Amino acid sequence: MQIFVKTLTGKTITLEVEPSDTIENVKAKIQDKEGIPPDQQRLIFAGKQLEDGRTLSDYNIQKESTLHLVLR
Amino acid sequence: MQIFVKTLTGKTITLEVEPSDTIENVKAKIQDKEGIPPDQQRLIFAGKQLEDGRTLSDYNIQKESTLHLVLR
Amino acid sequence: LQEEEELQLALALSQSEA
Repeated sequence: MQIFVKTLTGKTITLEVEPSDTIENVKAKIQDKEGIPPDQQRLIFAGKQLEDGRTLSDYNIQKESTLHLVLR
Repeated sequence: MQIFVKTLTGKTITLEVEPSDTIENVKAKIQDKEGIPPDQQRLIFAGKQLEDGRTLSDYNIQKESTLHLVLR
Repeated sequence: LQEEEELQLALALSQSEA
């Protein structure tokens, strides 16, 4: 399924993911497109920072959900 | 019309605004009520940072809409 | 710091959406 990741610079990234993918899996997919290391990425959804070890499903992230990305 | 402006600290203030008010006008009303100068305010609605030069109606901000305020 | 401000901006954007 597709989700969106929006930056404060105005970019909208798309990722193909599964509900069981982990946050680090997501950050690696961002790295693959943007070159930003996962440890420089803060992902936000529903007013919460997303944590390593958890899945998208843990946060109720569903099809065409939008995450926000800020860089360290 | 009344709108609400909330911060991440949980405070919610009420403002009287018009559909044709510009974002900079709304920031001037926040300054009038809370004393926060406009260059310290970032206003957010429906996943966008509101841009000066546009009106509330341009963003489909309606009666009793809630905007988020982040202070810089 | 800019980082803290950006985190707050992202939290608010995210909240305002969903």
